[PDB]
Amino acid sequence: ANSRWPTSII
Amino acid sequence: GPIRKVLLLKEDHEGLGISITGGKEHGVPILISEIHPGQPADRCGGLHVGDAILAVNGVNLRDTKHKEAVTILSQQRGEIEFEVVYV
Repeated sequence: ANSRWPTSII
Repeated sequence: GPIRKVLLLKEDHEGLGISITGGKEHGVPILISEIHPGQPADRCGGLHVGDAILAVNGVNLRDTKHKEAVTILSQQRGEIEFEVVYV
């Protein structure tokens, strides 16, 4: 999928 | 959907057990993109993929940038209240 926004594991 | 208040219980050796995406700089809320199996968010029962996190322990996250939200969320300990909504 698209990865334009960041993702953080928290 | 309806705004919900959800309680999560976290031990100090754990994270929240979620992945978040979005943030003010992207024009979207802090959104839960993963609920990791067996970790505190999964165990609490009331947090789901697609939920926007509106607030945590009374701290508004609706206008927060991504990394601001990470810092705020990761600071919370123990019995943690969330205000969330699924859209």
